[PDB]
Amino acid sequence: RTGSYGDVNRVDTTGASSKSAKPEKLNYSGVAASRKIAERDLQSMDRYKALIKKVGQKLSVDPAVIAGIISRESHAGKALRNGWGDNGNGFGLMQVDRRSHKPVGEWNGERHLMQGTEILISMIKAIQKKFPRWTKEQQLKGGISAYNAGPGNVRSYERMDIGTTHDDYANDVVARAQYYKQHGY
Repeated sequence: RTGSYGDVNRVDTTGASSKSAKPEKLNYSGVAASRKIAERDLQSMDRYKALIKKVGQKLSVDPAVIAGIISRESHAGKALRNGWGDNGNGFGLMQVDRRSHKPVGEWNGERHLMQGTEILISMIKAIQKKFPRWTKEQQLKGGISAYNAGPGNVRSYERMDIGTTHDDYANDVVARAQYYKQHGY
């Protein structure tokens, strides 16, 4: 499923920076690093695969992108403490910020995934409004970056991820997504 927000396969990526790769005990960075990390989360992700696809169907969002976010946010849950991460602010597989949203649902359930994905949509639409001369695919990458840092942070295409966690968030997520898209998402 491509979704209504652009084709993730058409988005360029430089993958995970050293800052993301090191914590995962990898001695290389880049797209292969993103792919490896995603692969490591594949079995756990696959626990949720039919829900992710329901959610992608309902919202016209690529389930691969949802997966890529989950991997990055929570390692498909493996990084959480009883549902929580981000210094106690983030909830669930997609790590919805409780400070600005009212988290709904079980940490690993459909309502949660719907919530996170609606929020993603809202970021993408923000970027579409902010940068109407970008392509849909450009806007998609920006949206994903904004999922981490807010649309305010996106002031460029090529350097959007400056100011995201590890200064690589959308690049990493896009690579993860492109991986999952090849693994049944």
